[PDB]
Amino acid sequence: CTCVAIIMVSCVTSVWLLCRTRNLCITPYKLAPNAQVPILLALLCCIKPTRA
Amino acid sequence: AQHTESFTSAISATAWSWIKVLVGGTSAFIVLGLIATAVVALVLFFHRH
Amino acid sequence: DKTFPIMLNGQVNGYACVVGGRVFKPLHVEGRIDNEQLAAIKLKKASIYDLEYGDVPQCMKSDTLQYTSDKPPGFYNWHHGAVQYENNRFTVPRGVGGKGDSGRPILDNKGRVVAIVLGGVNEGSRTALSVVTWNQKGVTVKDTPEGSEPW
Repeated sequence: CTCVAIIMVSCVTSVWLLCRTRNLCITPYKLAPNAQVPILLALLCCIKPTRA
Repeated sequence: AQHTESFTSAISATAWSWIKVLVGGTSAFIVLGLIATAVVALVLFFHRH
Repeated sequence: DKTFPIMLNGQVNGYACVVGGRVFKPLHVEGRIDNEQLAAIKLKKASIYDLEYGDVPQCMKSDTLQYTSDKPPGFYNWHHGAVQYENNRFTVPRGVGGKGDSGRPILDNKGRVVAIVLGGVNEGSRTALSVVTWNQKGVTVKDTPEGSEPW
């Protein structure tokens, strides 16, 4: 029960850390619809690609 | 008979090679077919923008 | 120009334009063509690109010359007005955007077809058109806005 608590307290520090960096990905680029994202950060380093 | 005959007692080394050829090649010929449709789909998304 | 309405049950429901090398017809509409020499054209279904087979002979070839890429955002010769943007279609006013007039081409200032409309009945205050374009080197692109009913 301790072992499944260590994993669970470390899994909730993932979605508060991965999505925190993911929220800092696209909000500089969601405010610029006339700018093109780089393909290094579009697919590899961050998740959401260009949408039309 | 002193022994017990199993299910794979009669299959030789040549007959095992024809089984792997007639299964592995036909499985990869769909996998290549499945991966072919995953290439032009990525290409068509690049052509849209 | 040269465009052919599609005859279905006595009323007009679509326009079949012709480009130099290959004729066109909207897939989402149906009916009969209005030309005797276009009755031998082999009808086929295709993808969302609205692809038809232009097997017309040389007797009526080279009607409307196509336009290349690098389209300027200036004036364009729309049949009921004008379009003044490149990446998106211009916000055409109300009145235009009724029903049953798909496949109408968009002309250039040099008399060249650059696009074929497909849909966009009504979006509200303005109207966006789901139209086909050529992106960078001549590759055919189908472009659609959000919530575009076919028209």
